[PDB]
Amino acid sequence: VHSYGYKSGTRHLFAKKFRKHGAPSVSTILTNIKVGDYVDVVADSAVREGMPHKYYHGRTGIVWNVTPRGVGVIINKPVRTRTLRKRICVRFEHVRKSRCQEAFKAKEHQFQAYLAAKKAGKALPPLKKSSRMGGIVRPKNVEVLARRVADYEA
Amino acid sequence: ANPMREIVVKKLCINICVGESGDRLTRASKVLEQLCEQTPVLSRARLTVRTFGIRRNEKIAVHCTVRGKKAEELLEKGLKVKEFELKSYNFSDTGSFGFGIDEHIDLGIKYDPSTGIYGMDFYVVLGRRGERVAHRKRKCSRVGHSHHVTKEEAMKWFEKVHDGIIFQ
Amino acid sequence: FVKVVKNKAYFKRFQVKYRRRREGKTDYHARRQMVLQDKTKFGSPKYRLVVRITNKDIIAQIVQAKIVGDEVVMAAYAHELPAFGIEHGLTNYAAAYATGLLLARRTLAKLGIADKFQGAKEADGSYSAVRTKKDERFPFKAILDVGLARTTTGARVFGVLKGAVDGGMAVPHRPNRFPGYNKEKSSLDAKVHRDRIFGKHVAEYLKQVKEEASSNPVQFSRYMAAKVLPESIEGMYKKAHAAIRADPSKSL
RNA sequence: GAGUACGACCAUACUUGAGUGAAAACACCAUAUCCCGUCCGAUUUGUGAAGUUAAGCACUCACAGGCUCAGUUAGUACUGAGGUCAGUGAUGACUCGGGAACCCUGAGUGCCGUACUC
RNA sequence: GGGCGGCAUAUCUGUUACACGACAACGCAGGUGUCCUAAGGCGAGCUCAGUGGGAACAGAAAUCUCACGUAGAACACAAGCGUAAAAGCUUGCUUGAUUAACGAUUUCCAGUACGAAUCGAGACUGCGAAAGCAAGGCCAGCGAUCCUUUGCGAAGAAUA
RNA sequence: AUGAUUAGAGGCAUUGGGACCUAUUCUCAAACUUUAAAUGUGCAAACAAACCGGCCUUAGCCAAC
Ligand SMILES: [Mg+2]
Repeated sequence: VHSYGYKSGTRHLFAKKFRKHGAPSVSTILTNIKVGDYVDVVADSAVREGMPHKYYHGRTGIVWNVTPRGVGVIINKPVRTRTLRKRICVRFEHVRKSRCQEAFKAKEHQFQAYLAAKKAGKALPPLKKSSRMGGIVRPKNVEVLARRVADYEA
Repeated sequence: ANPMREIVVKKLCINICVGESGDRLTRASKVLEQLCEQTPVLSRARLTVRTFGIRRNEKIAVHCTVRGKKAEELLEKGLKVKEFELKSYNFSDTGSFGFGIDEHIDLGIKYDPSTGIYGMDFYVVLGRRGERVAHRKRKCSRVGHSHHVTKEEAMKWFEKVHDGIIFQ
Repeated sequence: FVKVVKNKAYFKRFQVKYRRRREGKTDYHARRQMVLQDKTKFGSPKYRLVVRITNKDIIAQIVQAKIVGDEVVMAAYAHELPAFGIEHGLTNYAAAYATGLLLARRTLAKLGIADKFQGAKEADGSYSAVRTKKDERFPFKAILDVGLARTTTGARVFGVLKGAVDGGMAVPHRPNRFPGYNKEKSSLDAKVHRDRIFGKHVAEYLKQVKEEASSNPVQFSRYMAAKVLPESIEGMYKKAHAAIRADPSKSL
């Protein structure tokens, strides 16, 4: 892009959303990051300090390092024929905790909800039947799809 | 109506706008200590205007904010030179007014042979008590639109305390 | 005429501040740094000594920041000092020290860490050099949050400071903004600070009010309406620190 | 049913203009001997408690501006795959899928947390 | 084509560039080899640009005062980001622009060096009541072997 | 909002030989944007792993455990 510095082509990318400006919030400071957790690097201008490079902005990986104001995070970057694991280190405002495994911890805890209702009790929520089966249709309203003459005059 | 809405004098502003670089101005800071009797503060210029002979950041004025008991005793001092007659356009719509004397020795100041003559400005600021809510560190808010002193409200205050001749 | 600043375009692109910034209650630039702790301290409890001095009340409370909202651990007020023998001051420097003592006694009894960590049973003005882990058993550590008050050398948010310090709580501080501290000599004076711990500076001015309003014919009206006297102001606090330090859970 | 202190989201909370406000509290307010800081006790600091809800704050009300949320615009614009499609071309339709935006219209106009209190 | 011209020869922001990243042309629009003992560090106080009402001489413009003012100002510089009890302005003390055990990393990439940068730990500190912030002024502003040259390896102990 | 860009409507005192203000309007933007696709792009989807209740250890953290 005629210059190959660190923040190049980051005009719209390191900007802030409309009426979403300002310094980071208190629930970002209090959000405690632990080693081994999936975080989600999103660079926060209005910090401008310890930002990731522009490549690591939609990305999400595993924390391997926690320092007093820093998070190391292992992020996969494909180079030529291989996907090597980049260990970047950012400030703590440039990471969000990742909800990537939210739908897996949900059906995991549903497998301790079930097996706590089968071995001891018997009460279960019923299994859901498919809407793709062949039922009967009771027509409560019928129309006629016919392409009237007055559909063209617009 | 309500005794909290008594229009008082908030401040009084004794502006001198010497214009010179500071030769005559150092006896213009002394002419105001024989007035209000607290330390004057200086004032430099914003830009450099060539026709006026003034450059940037050179001390070009002397002003003082005086409050309290001398805020009252320097309108009775200061409106003798007006004979209690100052116009209707001397009043602002924010509630305050002002007037400019032409020579200070017609107040009752003994004329020193070192300090010369000086004309001044006397811009008062009228307000009601409760103006603190616009000047606070914590819980700073605005004064509502019934409690501002108006132009028509500063008419009658000048005609019921000190004077009574606007003479439009 | 005059161009309107507040166009509909002004309102369409206006970004309002935080609610407690519009209201003028929070310095979020200091709120952020007070709440900030090391990320290696994985959510350890960090407590603020929130002191807020209104026109008629001193509010001292130990507060832990949460994402759902700050979690007040044992507040303490100055209007409940009449349960202890102080009917009169309640917004002076001598009731800042009592509210800080009554906070640091109710807080340690809340933890069970009282009868250890009591400290300075009779007060001086002298500096203590608080022992914290940044510097045996460690005292309970909270840091002092003045909010928006201007920290001047003699202010009453620093009377709650030595109230809490001489009550057994460990607040980190230097004695630079105590009243008996000299800027250019750089040496504390424990005489001048101890005098307004026990409200002596009220007593040389309650004396002038009862002496220059009896020869001449609203200041200290409810004290002159009372039977209260100078020389009975200073011992009124020393006895009232016994009522606090021995049983702090009492209130109105 | 409310206050105060700390608050989380940060306009459904803002802006303007009216209206109302039990208690208690906040708040204006009084003041300058000490602590302290100013051109100025204005702010600020201290020390107060005569006065008032005038103002702040709170709440309510606008064919209010804004904001928020659906709906419409509209299967429209645009676009992924296809053709020995059509058209001199510009470009357009069809086929298998995805599918907007402003204007406009309707709604309503903060919500949850801790400690202390009326 | 080569020559003249030029720099697309090291390098920075916007765009080309086709909503990750990467993408060419003597493609477009401008920068770079400097500058600063404060224009660095920090704390406190403050609010800017502009407009409107006002006040002797004093006008469109001198300075005082009030109101409104989401940044329309400023941040040495090209540009873009970002920023309002601040990152701007003023003031106060300061030297973290030092040292930093061969820690790890990012950008360019061959995942080499260089330049720039990030997250650390150690010494000694600065400002601050404190939490904190600070090892330059974010992000461009720079350079191998060989050779020259400077600094450090104070003296005083030690039957080794 | 910023950069362009036509035109009518009067606001009446805000002025000088359309300035100004308020609502609209015709028409646009590779280096403009409130909003925003289609196509893309990152991670997770149970066998060195997460899940559930004791123990040992640590000059890690916290006032303590
Ligand atoms: Mg040589």
